[PDB]
Amino acid sequence: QPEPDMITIFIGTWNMGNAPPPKKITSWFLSKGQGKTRDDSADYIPHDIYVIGTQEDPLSEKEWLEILKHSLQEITSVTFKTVAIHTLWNIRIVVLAKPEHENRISHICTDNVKTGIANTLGNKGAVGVSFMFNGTSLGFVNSHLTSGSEKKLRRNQNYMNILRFLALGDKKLSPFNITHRFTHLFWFGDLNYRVDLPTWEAETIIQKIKQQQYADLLSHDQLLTERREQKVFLHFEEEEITFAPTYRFERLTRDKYAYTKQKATGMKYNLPSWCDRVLWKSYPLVHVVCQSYGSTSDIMTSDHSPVFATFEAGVTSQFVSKNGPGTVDSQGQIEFLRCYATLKTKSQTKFYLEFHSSCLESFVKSQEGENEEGSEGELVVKFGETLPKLKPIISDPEYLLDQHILISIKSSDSDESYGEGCIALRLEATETQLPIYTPLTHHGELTGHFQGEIKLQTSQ
Ligand SMILES: Oc1ccc(CN2CCc3ccccc3C2)cc1
Ligand SMILES: Oc1ccc(CN2CCc3ccccc3C2)cc1
Ligand SMILES: Oc1ccc(CN2CCc3ccccc3C2)cc1
Repeated sequence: QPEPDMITIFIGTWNMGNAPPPKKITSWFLSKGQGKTRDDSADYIPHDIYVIGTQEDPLSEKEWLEILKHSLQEITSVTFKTVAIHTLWNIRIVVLAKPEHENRISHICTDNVKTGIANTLGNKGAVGVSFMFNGTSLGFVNSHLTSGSEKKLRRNQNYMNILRFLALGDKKLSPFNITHRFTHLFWFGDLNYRVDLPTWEAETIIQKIKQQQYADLLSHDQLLTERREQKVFLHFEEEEITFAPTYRFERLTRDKYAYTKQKATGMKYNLPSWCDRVLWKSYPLVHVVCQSYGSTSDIMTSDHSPVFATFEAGVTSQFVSKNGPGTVDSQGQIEFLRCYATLKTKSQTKFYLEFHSSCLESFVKSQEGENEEGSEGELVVKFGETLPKLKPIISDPEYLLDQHILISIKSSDSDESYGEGCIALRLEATETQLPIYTPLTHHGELTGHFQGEIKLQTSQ
């Protein structure tokens, strides 16, 4: 059996509204309903990996796993294997995979983050799973963020707490948060961002939904506007939304949105909103294509409709050579020329770089850069030609061109990262000086840039 170079991944997010599901939920896993839906001709073709995120989930783990497995069994005639299940309060993540992948999956990690403080600690937060699939690292986050139209800034703070504190992936990547640890990271959930229009416009909104005219509503979606203004989810992608708002429905139908203020809502309006979302972030120049993004129309036990998204995702093979793993391949090298960082810092410490990659035996520390004052105030940290020559473990171009180098710029005084980024080795040419670039972030916010030239030598 050849190792795959692509897999398909199903992502589901459903806020179940504390109610048991209906007897049939197969439409969710088939990507059928409204939006970008899956072709009927693919119904019997299993995805490689199913990742199910629930919020307000009233079921036990056993009860939900039996429903999920029996659903997929009916659709595909495949008995899926449980990779991981993790629950925080009523927030849950399940990862299922084809049985043929059991030996391809390793380094399974789970974690959760509880958001907020006192009053605001005890039901919101996130759960996550990571693992390796052959040579590819995969991360998955299911978050239930703070509710309420007037709490977008709290949701943004919940996001930053989750990506700072969720401990997934390779712990050796100590300067890096989850936004840099994975070849592919999927972040989904009841993110709770709302369509920010006046309360008086509720019936106008409903009209627009009935006309399938989502444009004037999406222009006020808080997640899209906060992303455009770089307030949250920096460097994540979302597929275009072409389905109706998934919240807040009257239960047992999808014919009615329940938006008006009630004691049960804390006297808050719930204008129709796209609360339930799937976003992703993949390393540069790795294949990732969204092939469905939509909501079901026939699952009506909750005041939310389930959301689905599916992806093609590039994967690589667990490379063995005569040499690496367990030695270098003197044939291979990575050289850096004319490199500098630009930092948005008022500090004047010296800085050095660390280079982290699973193509290295271990991470490499550079010498200190030369600080220069940027013409518009910034700090320019010059490395020129001084950066180390990296010695990959395998020099075969079929391996090396698929790799990535994580970069952290650290203070010499404190050894704290001021910025993290990633460079693809998927170059247009080898043995050729070529421009490289990454933005640098810390705690998920932009802190600067790294740029220069690279020179990659492979065995070919
Ligand atoms: O080649 C690229 C360059 C920039 C982006 C990031 N995008 C750009 C547009 C946009 C609009 C609204 C909210 C977020 C974003 C983020 C993606 C690909
Ligand atoms: O107020 C200023 C006046 C001159 C410079 C010029 N330097 C020179 C070298 C260099 C190397 C790498 C990146 C940038 C630069 C810019 C910068 C700021
Ligand atoms: O450590 C170095 C890194 C890059 C360069 C080459 N470039 C970088 C950009 C720039 C901008 C403005 C004036 C000059 C330059 C010189 C030189 C030294």
